[PDB]
Amino acid sequence: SDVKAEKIKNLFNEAHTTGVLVIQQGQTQQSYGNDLARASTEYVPASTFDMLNALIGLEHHKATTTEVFKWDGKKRLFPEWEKDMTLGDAMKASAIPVYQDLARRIGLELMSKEVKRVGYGNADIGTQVDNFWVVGPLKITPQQEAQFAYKLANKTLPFSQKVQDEVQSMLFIEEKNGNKIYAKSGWGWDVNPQVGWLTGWVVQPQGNIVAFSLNLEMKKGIPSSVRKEITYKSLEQLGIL
Ligand SMILES: *C(=O)[C@@H]([C@@H]1NC(C(=O)O)=C(S[C@@H]2CN[C@H](CNS(N)(=O)=O)C2)[C@@H]1C)[C@@H](C)O
Repeated sequence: SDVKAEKIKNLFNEAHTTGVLVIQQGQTQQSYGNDLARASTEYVPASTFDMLNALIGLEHHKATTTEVFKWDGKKRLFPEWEKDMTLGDAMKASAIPVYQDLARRIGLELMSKEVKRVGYGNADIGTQVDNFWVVGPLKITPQQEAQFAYKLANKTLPFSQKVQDEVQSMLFIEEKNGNKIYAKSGWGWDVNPQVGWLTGWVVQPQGNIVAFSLNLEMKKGIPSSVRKEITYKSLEQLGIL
């Protein structure tokens, strides 16, 4: 237990940054890493907000799981985004232009109501429906992200079963040794310091759900791939994977 925690602390150290990993099983959360105080600190959710954006958009018939969001031909931050996408394609790619489109369809009034009804982080979306989850004012703690993931995994969020099922399917990564992994990454590259997320859950073979939220400082020039590496190795050290 002490030896498991020390090994996870050293994963963050050897990436030359500070980070926390929150684990939820049942109604119990545990924090690991080299800055445990991050667990209860508010950060912009960045692309992790896509999960709630998708729930709200599908619940209120603003979009479907099959409709294609056409690329308008304008240069995007990543060349990989420069293509026609479904919501699920955009979830996997974290293609924010698709989720900005969806946010505008929802509109500020409905988005504010739904974020408050769910109780997501500080539940403050300010005045711009297509600019609140990357540079503020919306903030959320890793503890709150892990709790949100656990509820989505169990379909106990206050949305239809149908829409929670559809958003789970968008977040599915892989089955590994009988374990099903669901995850959304985030990188708030435009706040100082920068924030990196990986929020999701494991379904273990007998059906036990282990929710997690990794939150770390995205140092200048840090490999974006390190968020997934630290998460998977940490879950392995904990005997979750
Ligand atoms: C959302 O937070 C942000 C997205 N999110 C991500 C992200 O990966 O979390 C990016 S980076 C872009 C998409 N994924 C590629 C990196 N994959 S990996 N395996 O980590 O190396 C490149 C982007 C900044 C929105 C707000 O832009």
